[PDB]
Amino acid sequence: SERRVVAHMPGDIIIGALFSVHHQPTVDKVHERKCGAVREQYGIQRVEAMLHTLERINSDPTLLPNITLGCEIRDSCWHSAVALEQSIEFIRDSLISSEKKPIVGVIGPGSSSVAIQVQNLLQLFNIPQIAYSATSMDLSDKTLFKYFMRVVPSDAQQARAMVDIVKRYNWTYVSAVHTEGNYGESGMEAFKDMSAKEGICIAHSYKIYSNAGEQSFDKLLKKLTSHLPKARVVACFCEGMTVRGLLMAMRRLGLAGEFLLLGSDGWADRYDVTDGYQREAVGGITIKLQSPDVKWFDDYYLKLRPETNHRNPWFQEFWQHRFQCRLEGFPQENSKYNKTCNSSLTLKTHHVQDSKMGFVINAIYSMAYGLHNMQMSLCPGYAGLCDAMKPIDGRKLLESLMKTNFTGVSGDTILFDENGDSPGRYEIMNFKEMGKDYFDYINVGSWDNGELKMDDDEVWSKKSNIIRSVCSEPCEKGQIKVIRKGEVSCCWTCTPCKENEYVFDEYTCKACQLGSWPTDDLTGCDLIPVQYLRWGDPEPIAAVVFACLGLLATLFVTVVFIIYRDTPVVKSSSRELCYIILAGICLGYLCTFCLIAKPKQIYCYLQRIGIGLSPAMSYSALVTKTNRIARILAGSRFMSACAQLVIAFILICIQLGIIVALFIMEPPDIMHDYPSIREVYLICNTTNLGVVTPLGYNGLLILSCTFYAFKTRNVPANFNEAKYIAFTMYTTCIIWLAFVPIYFGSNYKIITMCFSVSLSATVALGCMFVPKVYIIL
Amino acid sequence: RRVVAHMPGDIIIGALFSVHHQPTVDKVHERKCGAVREQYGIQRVEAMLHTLERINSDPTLLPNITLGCEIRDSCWHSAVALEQSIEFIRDSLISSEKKPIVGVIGPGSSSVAIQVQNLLQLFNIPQIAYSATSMDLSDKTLFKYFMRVVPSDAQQARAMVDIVKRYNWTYVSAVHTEGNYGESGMEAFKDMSAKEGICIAHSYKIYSNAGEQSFDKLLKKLTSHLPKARVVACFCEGMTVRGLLMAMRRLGLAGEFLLLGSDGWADRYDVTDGYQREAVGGITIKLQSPDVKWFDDYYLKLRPETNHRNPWFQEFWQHRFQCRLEGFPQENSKYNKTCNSSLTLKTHHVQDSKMGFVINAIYSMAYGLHNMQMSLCPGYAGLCDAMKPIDGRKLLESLMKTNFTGVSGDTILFDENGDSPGRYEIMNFKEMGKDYFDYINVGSWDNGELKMDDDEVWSKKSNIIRSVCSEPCEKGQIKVIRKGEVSCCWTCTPCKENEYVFDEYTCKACQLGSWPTDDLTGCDLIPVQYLRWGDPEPIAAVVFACLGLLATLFVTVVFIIYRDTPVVKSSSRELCYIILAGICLGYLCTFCLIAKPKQIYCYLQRIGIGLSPAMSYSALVTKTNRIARILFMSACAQLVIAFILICIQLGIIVALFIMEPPDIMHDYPSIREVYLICNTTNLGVVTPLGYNGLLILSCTFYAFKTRNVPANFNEAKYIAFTMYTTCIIWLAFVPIYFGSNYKIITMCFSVSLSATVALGCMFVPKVYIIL
Amino acid sequence: QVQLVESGGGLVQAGGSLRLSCAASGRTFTSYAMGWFRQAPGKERESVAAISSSGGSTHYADSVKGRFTISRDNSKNTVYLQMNSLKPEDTAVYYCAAAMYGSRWPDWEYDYWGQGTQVTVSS
Amino acid sequence: QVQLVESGGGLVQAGGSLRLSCAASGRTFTSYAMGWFRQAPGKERESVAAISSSGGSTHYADSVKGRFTISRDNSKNTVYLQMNSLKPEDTAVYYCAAAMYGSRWPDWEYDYWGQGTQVTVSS
Ligand SMILES: N#Cc1cccc(C(=O)Nc2cc(-c3ccccc3)nn2-c2ccccc2)c1
Ligand SMILES: N[C@@H](Cn1oc(=O)[nH]c1=O)C(=O)O
Ligand SMILES: N[C@@H](Cn1oc(=O)[nH]c1=O)C(=O)O
Repeated sequence: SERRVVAHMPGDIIIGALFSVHHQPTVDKVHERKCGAVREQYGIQRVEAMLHTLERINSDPTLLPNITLGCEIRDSCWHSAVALEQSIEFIRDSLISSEKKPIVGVIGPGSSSVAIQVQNLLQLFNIPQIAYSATSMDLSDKTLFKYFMRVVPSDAQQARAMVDIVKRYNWTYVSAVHTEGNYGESGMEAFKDMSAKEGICIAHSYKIYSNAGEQSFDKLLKKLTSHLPKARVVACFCEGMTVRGLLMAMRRLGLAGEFLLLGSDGWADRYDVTDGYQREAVGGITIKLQSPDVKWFDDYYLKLRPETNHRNPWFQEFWQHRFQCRLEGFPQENSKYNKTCNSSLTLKTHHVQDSKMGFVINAIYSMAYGLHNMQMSLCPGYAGLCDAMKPIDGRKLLESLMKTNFTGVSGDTILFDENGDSPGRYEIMNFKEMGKDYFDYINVGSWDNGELKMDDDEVWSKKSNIIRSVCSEPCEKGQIKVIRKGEVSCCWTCTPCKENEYVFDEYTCKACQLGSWPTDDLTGCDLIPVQYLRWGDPEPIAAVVFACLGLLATLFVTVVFIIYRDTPVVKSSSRELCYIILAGICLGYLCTFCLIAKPKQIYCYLQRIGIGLSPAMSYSALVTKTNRIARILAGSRFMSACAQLVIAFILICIQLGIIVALFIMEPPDIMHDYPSIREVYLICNTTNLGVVTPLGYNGLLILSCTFYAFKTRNVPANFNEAKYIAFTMYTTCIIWLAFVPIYFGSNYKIITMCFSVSLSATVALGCMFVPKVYIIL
Repeated sequence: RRVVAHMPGDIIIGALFSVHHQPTVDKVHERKCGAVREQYGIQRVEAMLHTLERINSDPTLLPNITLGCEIRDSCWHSAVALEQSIEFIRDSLISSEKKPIVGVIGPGSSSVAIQVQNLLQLFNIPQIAYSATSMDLSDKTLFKYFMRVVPSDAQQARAMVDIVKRYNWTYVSAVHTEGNYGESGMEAFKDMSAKEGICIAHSYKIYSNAGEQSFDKLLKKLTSHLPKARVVACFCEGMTVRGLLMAMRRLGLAGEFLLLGSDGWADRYDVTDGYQREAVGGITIKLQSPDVKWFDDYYLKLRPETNHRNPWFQEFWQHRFQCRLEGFPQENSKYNKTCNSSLTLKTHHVQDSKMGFVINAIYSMAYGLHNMQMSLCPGYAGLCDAMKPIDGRKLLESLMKTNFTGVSGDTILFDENGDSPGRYEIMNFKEMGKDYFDYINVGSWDNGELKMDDDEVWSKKSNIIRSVCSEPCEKGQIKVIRKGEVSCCWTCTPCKENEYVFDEYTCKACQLGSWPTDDLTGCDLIPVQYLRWGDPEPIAAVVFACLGLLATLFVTVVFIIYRDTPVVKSSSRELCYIILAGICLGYLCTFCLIAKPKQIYCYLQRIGIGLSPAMSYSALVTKTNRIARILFMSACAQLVIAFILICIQLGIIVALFIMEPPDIMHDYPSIREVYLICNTTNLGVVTPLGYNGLLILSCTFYAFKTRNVPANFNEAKYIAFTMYTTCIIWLAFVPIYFGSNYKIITMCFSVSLSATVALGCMFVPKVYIIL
Repeated sequence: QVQLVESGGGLVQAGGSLRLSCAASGRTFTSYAMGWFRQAPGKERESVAAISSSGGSTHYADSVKGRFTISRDNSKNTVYLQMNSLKPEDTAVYYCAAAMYGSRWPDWEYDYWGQGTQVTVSS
Repeated sequence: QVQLVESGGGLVQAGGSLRLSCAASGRTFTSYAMGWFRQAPGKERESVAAISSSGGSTHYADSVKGRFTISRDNSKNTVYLQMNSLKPEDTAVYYCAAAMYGSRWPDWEYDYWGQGTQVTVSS
């Protein structure tokens, strides 16, 4: 029912402006639209800045000559309804004229949602609008918001910078919070998308109004602390008032140091949010736009006095609120305060300038040049307003503004892109304690065009960084797999795999094939070396020495028997059988020596033949001698003495043919086998049935030999030598019958073979040659 | 300057209706609308006019007061509706420096109603909506002057979640239209769905103004998500579903996947018109409201030449009948085939499925005005001075307390948030015959209770395949792992035979001595085995001992009976009896060992194997030494010497037994099986056997001397033969015993053979001499 | 409300030509069909010509068919009547009217009327 | 912009009491301090009393101290002046002025002025 106050300045062209002079209405007061208290930087410096900027423009003959600029500043109160009311007041002149002077353009407001609300109304009347701090990502769609321009970039770059910051310090389990509205929602969406792409897990997401009460902030803080101590970092893409409410809640709950909140341009370097709550915000990292101070604004501003300022309707209330005084006789006196107001009070003390101030000034020049450019095209030679540009067209002004390009207050260049945005860069600020009860914001980094550079010795002042926000500790030691419960990728539990399994993938282990073992770091199953060499092994080599002794037993006996042909004992029996048995014993000893060798193909070529040929040939002499002894009348048609030799030759030929057939039935080759996972051995292939068959023939021959010896035992002949031989045959049969079953169950096949063959050869040789040797000696 | 449909009276009520289609891309900056609409555009206007006439003809409701109207066009677009709202408020705006509007009915979309509500609440004008059902419009802190006669979208989300739960579609896709109607509904749907194990493959969004190219990429992505996710939840308007159907016809994907819709596509025949084949089988939910009958009678008698309240009607006649009127002021000569005089509006007539809500909103406003008039000035019949002008706040307070009966006979009343209760219906677009498709009522959702008729959907149990990322593999041993995309998507692998299942996400190995059961839940089995009497191989060995024992009896039979033999008389009978008893004990040793080697039996078994061989061999050494010494002498001395010799063996056995107590032990050779063996140390058997080595060597040493002088017949070389056979048996037993796992049958066979050869070799000459 | 003003009248000899203009205020000109009327002293008023709300189709009375033409212009919100081959019986006052809710011509239910313009033909 | 109107003046006897009302038409009344002026023949216009924008701060001249009273009513946008125990020397014309952007009283910049009313005293 009562109109608000407006700050107006006369001129030929009138430009509107919406500034947040007062705080927004609190809950239980939004319906009446009752604003709060005045503001220092956001409300009262910007009004004076616009007034002085227009005054300076009016004194510039090069820019818009012979034209005067007026203005109307109104209060938006950081609220959508109040700003909508003021915009309706702006457009009421044109609305009535359709059925004072019209507004050609509007500067502001400063928040994204309020800017959208104002733009929706403004675009129907063709009024270009330029913002200076509304950096929402969805305001760049010219299909919906056509008459909107801004001298600042969108918040997509802010989201990218925040993602880079969290990536650099290895934050992987970070909580998130934003504020109601276009700005917070869009920025949090972008941050969530980029974090998901880069592999960062968010514990939970929360939203809250900056107008909420204490209970809401207390509940929010309790929810945030429910995730402690895992999520030690909170990404707060919210406004300054939300951060201040969080700090007040933290003080009320007695929490300090438990969180590291990372903010955005809403809380950039403002001392408003950390006044009286510095201890709750130490160590917080924030990001701000890059904008240096303006000096002539300070020169003009620091000399203003309440009794001589007749342009600002909100200045006496400002003076009283800031200095906590009351002006004695002034018209706008507030009697709430006391102690009156001194005449030596000055505005220089405790002065801090708005951090976006230059941006605002740019938003006032960007419009002006636009008009200038328009005046250079509609009326080329004329100076001043003309009939060709009366009234100013909204579409022509918009198309002239979209083409503008000039130099800013900081020396940079201002020019809009296809979406009506302007480039910019960012600074990374750190809030910390410098002295004793002294806190300040310290510039620690920069971000520009995708490049981030920060100094890490200024943050934390050491290399002991705050414990990184991780849901699970990295426990992959090269033998341990991580597994997921399906809730969050950053949360996992790690368990070992099998000892023979090597870690092929970071999520699973793979087992090696037979004959291969995992390496030191469980990456690569190289082939296990095969151990086959046994020449230097103690057990076989010593046996060879025994065989070597047997070699001497072959050499001495043969030499003595050869040179003793004249002896009747040697001439008593045929020398052919003795030579045959000596050759058989020698070949058996040679096979025993050759058994211990590398499993080459040539070695296994004769190993199968030698194992069976020597016992068969050597014991053929025994059966030949028994047949010759039985051929006599006492032993008993086959009276031929030489028939013994041909029978032995036939037997040897039959044995050789059987051996050759067995060899042809299966060719031998080196075969590698793996009896155990850690045991691999290389031996030439030899089937058990292949070995058994020659043994059966020799056993049958020995059994036939024993029958002949038993019948001939009683017959005395050649110094009772017929009583002998039988003992050797019995011992040979006993040792063979003992060897047959132990061979299958033995774990050292070749060792048992060589020992058995050597023992049989030695026993036969000795037990059959000792009596003749003694007789010769 | 757009046209307006106005009706005079004492009180004027505004209205926003979507007579024309919204502006397309490249025509949105000029705010140039499309073609006329019938159900959403014109039936609404006619119904509001007739409802106002009916109210003005009713003496009970608002007597002596007439009601006017001012109907404008919102075009389903936000900017046009904002312009028309400015047209409403221009009167108050210029009066602050034509009768004012006291209230507004509409619009029908949430994203437009919000801006209309903001501008209207700036001027204290109550607003009642009939089709805006977004959840965020029920916040009276922000939207104070907003009321609606329909429920919110939370119940729609709950119904959709109930349906997808019932049909077990645990892996779906999602799509919604831009604006707070799609966004709020989709976010509520996913928030509810995340708590019942329902996973979303992907979520998309699109404008209703999007072109053909923009609608093709959406279908391409949806196809890329095939064949797993073939159910698509849609919080979309009618135009979005129409664009989806057109896109899938363009790319030829008819019938590839089912789609589930909301009240945006409820029963409207223009959503599936010329594209019925692409939309068969779809399931939609709609608000429950019966058809109003008295509206049809008024509507179906309207003709273009006698209707002087609707210009859009004269455009609509030509648009609908595809003809041009002869000489009317709105001829629109674009068409040919001039309109006939027999064209009725009752052919192919289908009524708007939201007419009762509009009528109820109008009646709610009228009843609120009536109550306000009654309260301010009771005794007057007319516009009293106490209500001149009309206060917006008083009217808003009166409207919140209004309850009455609607056209359907139910009761309409607002809650604390200005909403009104309601229920839902489940439809199913299907094919009834040949080239004939229709929506069929299937089920219902009401106050959390969903009852649906599944016999007329899919007509059988062979319904659509459940849209599932991964098929279940609960085989009892198969273990599941999640790669990291979505918990619904998983892959599973078999476990090891030794391992037993702990849960779905873990696999654990059993401890030693047990094997997993059939269900793999636990592992306690593989009991021990003995096979003392059930093994054929040892049994035969017992026979080898058995008859052998009988043979020993024969050796006792002749020797005890016969003593007249000089060879027997010269030899000591005590030594022969001792060695025979030792042989019998050796034979009985294997019989003791084979059967159940328990703790007590093993103690005797360990002593026995080292007792019988020791004493029998010791006696032989003494006998041979005495003969060699001859070539003291009393037989009593020999017995004492033998007893002293065996006492050493007994002492060694006792000392060994004390060091290692005998007890039952469990042996685990491999994982396959577990056996039981006695606690027999390697040294515990090495030491006693090595004692006989010196004893055996003594006989060999004494044998050489005794061979020189043979007396009393006897056997000289037989002792050497026995020693050689024993040595051969021992040498054969040494490697197999340390290599073979059993080491029992080998020992039994070796000891039986040793006893047999010892008895046979040195006794058969005496038997032959006796015989 | 829409206000109609017609002009262009005068004295024209027989066999000459003339052009009458009718201009309407407001911003809803394109939604109204227009018509011309002729009224002579001692008689009644008769319709002469009419045009639909968006041009396209024009209707003429049988008395003056072939001589008169009617045209619209929505850009500048005015209608024109070009009348040639003047006849001595055409001396009368001309009116310009608008209609929105009519039937087949000449039943149009007009709602706005102009002041009138005298046209006299000299023999 | 506001328009100020005066009422309550006239002719009174000595020792009487009077109430003068100054009414402002137009909103934004609560953001304007108010003051009263008087002018008599042979002298110059001199201020007598003033009140701040929100009330609660009143200033009076030394001549009329203890007799005059200035008060506001922002609900009806009216400022009242009460004179008690009037003297014959107060016969003058009285004006009501609205001030903003001022200094310590009486150094105010009065944007708007009233019509004024005559007050006469008879002994
Ligand atoms: N030279 C020599 C030499 C070297 C080491 C050990 C033995 C030895 O004691 N043999 C033996 C003799 C008897 C035996 C049985 C009954 C009656 C008489 C004797 N049984 N055994 C036997 C030994 C090991 C496993 C199984 C059985 C002899
Ligand atoms: N970029 C912010 C602007 N802003 O928000 C604050 O809280 N301070 C401030 O400057 C927005 O888009 O609204
Ligand atoms: N509840 C919908 C209303 N609606 O949307 C359509 O497409 N048809 C229809 O009735 C909304 O709030 O927008």
